[PDB]
Amino acid sequence: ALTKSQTDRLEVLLNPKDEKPFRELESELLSRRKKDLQQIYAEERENYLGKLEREITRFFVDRGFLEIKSPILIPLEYIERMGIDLSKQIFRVDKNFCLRPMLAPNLANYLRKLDRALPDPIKIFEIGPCYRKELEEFTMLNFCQMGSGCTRENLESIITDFLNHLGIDFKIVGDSCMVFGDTLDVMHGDLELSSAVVGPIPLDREWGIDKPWIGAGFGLERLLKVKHDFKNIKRAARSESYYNGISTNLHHH
Amino acid sequence: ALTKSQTDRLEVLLNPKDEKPFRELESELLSRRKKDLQQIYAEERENYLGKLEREITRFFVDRGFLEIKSPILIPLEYIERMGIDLSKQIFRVDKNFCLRPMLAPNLANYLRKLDRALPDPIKIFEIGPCYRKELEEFTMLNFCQMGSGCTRENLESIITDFLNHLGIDFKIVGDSCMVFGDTLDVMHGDLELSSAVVGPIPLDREWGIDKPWIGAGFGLERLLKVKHDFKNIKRAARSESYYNGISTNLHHH
Repeated sequence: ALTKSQTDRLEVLLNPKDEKPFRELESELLSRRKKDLQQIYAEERENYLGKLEREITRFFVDRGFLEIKSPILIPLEYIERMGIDLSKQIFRVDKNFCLRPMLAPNLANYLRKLDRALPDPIKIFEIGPCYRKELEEFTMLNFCQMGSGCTRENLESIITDFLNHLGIDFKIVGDSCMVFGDTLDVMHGDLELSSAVVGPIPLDREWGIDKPWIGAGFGLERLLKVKHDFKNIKRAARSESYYNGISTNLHHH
Repeated sequence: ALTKSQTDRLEVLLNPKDEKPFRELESELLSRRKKDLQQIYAEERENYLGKLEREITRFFVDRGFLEIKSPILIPLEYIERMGIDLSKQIFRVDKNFCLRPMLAPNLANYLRKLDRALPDPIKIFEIGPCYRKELEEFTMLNFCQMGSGCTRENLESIITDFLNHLGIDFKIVGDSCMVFGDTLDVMHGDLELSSAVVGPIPLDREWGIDKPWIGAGFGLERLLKVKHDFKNIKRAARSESYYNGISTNLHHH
């Protein structure tokens, strides 16, 4: 009979592929996880979240999408202009700023600005940290297209080519967003990988957008969770407690 | 005779390699910058800051350093334990957190934890956003080694191989840090690219470190500034105003 604390400790040390006294169970698992880190150190040394970003960056750059790197610390006023009055989830910084809860506002600004320079259609994407209070720190991909070719079919076609590239099975279900309105949810079982939008929407006017557009947002930690069969998404996050899904706390309980 | 506002506007549109009425000067420059973006869109589509991260990641992974991705939002208490009582530069979040002003605390924790698993020497690095109030948002590389081989010579040898790889000329000058104590400053002219430290230091005890160590921190925006000959480092930052050093405001003044 294991205590709750003993069971939690073993669960942290347990890996999806893994298949008696507590101390002996812990020692066995600690041995396996140390060896796992040893092999990563000897043979690959890349972080899953960083590696996935790099693989996704390649996919969209190859497909003709411009790689964007925009501020993570953004004006609070951007949130207001997204119609977010959900406000409790916003991490406030200084007085007039916040940690971005989504990539959409910065990308809206880039779409409007790049429309003065780039031919039709304009295709851009960004990968990076986003924040939502009470995962609080996670990594989003947003891609979007503006101009011609901005149809439901094309949006679904891009999403399909992308998840086929990652080798992730999915389905699409109609849903809504209190920000974007009607959406397409990309589902893996009951886990939402993505929300996608077929523009235009009334919100566009507040951002100087006057062309049709399509876009989709993906959580990278959720993609890792599906790909590596993590039970707990915290295994896929920026962390001091997990590295590539392996516990970094290899002390004894 | 150009007004101050007219001169600022042209400076924003001017590129390092570039070499009469304002409106005609502005039109010429707007034409050149649009063409620049057009070529980037047609031919490479990678963001300089993202591309540099990827090139540096490859360098250190190839050299045997473990790639780390740790939280950007960190406990305020970490700052206190770094001896930072400079406190005005800290962006506070929620009540007990802040945006990390440096990568050192998270990497200290990783060094201590990984020492239970990895053979000697332990070599790790991280690239990512850091924050300092009043650039406020910038990108740092930190690499460090712990165990054997943690000598001044080796640290300087790594720094040299790294900047030779990037093709950046430099010199090293003795300096100090109110956090780390005596340091080695990596200088490009009067521009500090990096501060490096030959451990151990008394601060180590507060982080559970008991082995010799060496480390160095580099600002990626400063590396881009040198590499691309930017006069203004804001051209190298996460921004809505510049993309790969090119102004995104291609409206008319």
